[PDB]
Amino acid sequence: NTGFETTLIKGIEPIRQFVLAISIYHLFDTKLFSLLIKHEVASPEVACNELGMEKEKLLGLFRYLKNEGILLETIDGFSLSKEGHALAPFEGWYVMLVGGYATTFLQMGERLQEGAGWATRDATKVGVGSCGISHFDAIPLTRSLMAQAPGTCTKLLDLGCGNGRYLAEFCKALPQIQAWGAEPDRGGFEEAVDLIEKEGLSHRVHISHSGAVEFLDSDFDFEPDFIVLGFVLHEILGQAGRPAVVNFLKKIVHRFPAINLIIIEVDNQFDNAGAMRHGLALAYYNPYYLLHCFTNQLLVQDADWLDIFAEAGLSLVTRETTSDQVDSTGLEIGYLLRRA
Amino acid sequence: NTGFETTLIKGIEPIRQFVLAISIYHLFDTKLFSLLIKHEVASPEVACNELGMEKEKLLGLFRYLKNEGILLETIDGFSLSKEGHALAPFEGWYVMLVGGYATTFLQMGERLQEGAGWATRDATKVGVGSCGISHFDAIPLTRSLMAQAPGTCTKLLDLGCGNGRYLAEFCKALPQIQAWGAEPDRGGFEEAVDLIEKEGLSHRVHISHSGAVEFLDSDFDFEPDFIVLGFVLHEILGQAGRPAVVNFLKKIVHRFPAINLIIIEVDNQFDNAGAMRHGLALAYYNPYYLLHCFTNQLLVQDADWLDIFAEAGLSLVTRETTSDQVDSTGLEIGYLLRRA
Ligand SMILES: NC(N)=NCCCC(=O)C(=O)O
Ligand SMILES: NC(N)=NCCCC(=O)C(=O)O
Ligand SMILES: [Mg+2]
Ligand SMILES: [Mg+2]
Ligand SMILES: [Mg+2]
Ligand SMILES: [Mg+2]
Ligand code: NA
Ligand code: NA
Ligand code: NA
Ligand code: NA
Ligand code: NA
Ligand code: NA
Repeated sequence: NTGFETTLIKGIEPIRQFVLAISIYHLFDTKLFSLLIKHEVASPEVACNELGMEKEKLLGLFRYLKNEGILLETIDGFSLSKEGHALAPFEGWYVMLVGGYATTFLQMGERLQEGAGWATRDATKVGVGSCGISHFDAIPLTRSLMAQAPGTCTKLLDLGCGNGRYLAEFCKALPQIQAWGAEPDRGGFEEAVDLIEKEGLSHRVHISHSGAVEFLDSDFDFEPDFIVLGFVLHEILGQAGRPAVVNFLKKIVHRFPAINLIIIEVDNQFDNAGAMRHGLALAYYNPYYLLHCFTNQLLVQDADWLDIFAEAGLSLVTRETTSDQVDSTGLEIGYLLRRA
Repeated sequence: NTGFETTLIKGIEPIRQFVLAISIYHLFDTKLFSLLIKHEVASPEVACNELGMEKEKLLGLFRYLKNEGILLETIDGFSLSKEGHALAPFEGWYVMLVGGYATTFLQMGERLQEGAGWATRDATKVGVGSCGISHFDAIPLTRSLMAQAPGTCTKLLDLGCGNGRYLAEFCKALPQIQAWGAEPDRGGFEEAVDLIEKEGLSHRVHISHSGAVEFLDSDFDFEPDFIVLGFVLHEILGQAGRPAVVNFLKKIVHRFPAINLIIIEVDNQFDNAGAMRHGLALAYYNPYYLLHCFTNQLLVQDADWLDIFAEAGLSLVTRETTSDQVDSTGLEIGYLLRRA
């Protein structure tokens, strides 16, 4: 086995990073990251008393993270290194892809078998995580499209709202807005009620435990002038089919003829060689397309969505992609539509 | 968010590799890797018929692996690239750390809480995976120590045998040996019975579904002259304590006074700054030490093991580390012992 060790260190580099990604996810999810930001330096004993943890297990996680350069160790205790501090904006990606979809990727081997069904996910962490990401890409994109509409937003409806971050950010920036969010996952719904309460927006924002299609079939007198469907239609498309998506969009404009619809979707370019060599396409969109083949969701192309909108009796006001400072792939597309 | 995308691509690089490590694990575990070696080129339809898989899910995994350069796509179908072919020797590491311990690392957040207990593992994949690794490190080390003993091996006992690879390799190379293996995990035990049958060694090798301590307490007339305890004592140490390890070793030499013991253990240097900067220490030993803090296992230092052996009434014939061509960390140590 001459020279085997050097080949082994490169050969298992994905395993080294696999354990690191899980450990970074727990550092955020358990509140240890925010505790280390607050305390600056914290001994295992102090962190255990504050979060109700066991010393020997916490010291093991801290020693592991110190060896990887995420933490520093002084006589007073452990602290986040400069590299560890720099992880702070990316929390949403770890919570969504590790917390939400680790079980989904681990189920791929068994779900490949004929008739084994769709892989499950932790929809609470998917909702919380994707909402954390939307602060950088989907919320600024929704704002740009809202500004180009022929009317001002007063009553906003967000279906598939996750933990309610889109509504929290839009309501703080636009104090006149009255909003209603709906989230089908119970864990995500409870996170949304808590985030709205924490931000002091319960008097202006209501949250319902409901799916997008059943919300439109339910009875209510609220008359929204804007509806946000952020990464919701591809779930309906996979679960119920294309005629169900067309009928869902027809029901929105039948019930609310003057509404403005803002739809955000990911253009499926999984088999586009050039698009998949972009650094962000390889880091995020390649595993995103993979998880969509194993779950009851279906991503389609930009032209396929425009065809669906035409069939549902909608007219396109404009369409845009995200800022090239956060995501320059051109794969995240936002559409502003009205009744034709 | 000026320049955010470039920071994001580096910030979520551990997530990109996390999904890749899981996908590489399934490529081996589902038999798709061996199918691609055998066929050279295979369309999704051919691979689905042979392994009983669904076309749309398999095409998704193949497109994902093509974008990462693990597979090539021609008009005839998909094939392993040169980089994909080069993964073949490392199967055991993926099966052990991803198949065996992915759930363990994912449970860290919940198991950190006071009184939450030890993290579980898939002991079948741990056994199968570690046995695949032993072909490179622990089996050649056991051979070197066996050659330095004052007697020849005729009757071998392997406690914690996994899928039985140590016994299969030693029996093929030394046709006079009669061997007995014991594995406590039922899945691993069934894999061992099948591997022994597949190799044509059932007439010379027996396998029992049993733990190491309960095997020595059970009744049998087999008189081994060699006993291999490969990464077994640190499980007993964590589960039952130091006096139980000492009593277990005393019972081996009380029952078999002329036996030769070959013990393989990992030296705990988790807090040794210099040792942890070795490329293999960071890739393998850093997550190995972390998983030992969350499971009912305890790794100790080389000197701590020598103290245990002296207390149990044992004399050290010699001790060695692995070949520097496969593992030059000096952390894997093999001990050859006899009754004092
Ligand atoms: N951040 C981007 N691009 N959107 C992803 C939203 C979540 C999603 O679609 C899923 O988890 O299925
Ligand atoms: N390959 C090496 N170094 N041995 C590890 C054996 C497995 C093990 O100890 C565990 O999974 O707990
Ligand atoms: Mg949404
Ligand atoms: Mg989706
Ligand atoms: Mg063993
Ligand atoms: Mg062990
Ligand atoms: Na959940
Ligand atoms: Na990728
Ligand atoms: Na799907
Ligand atoms: Na198992
Ligand atoms: Na590491
Ligand atoms: Na332990």
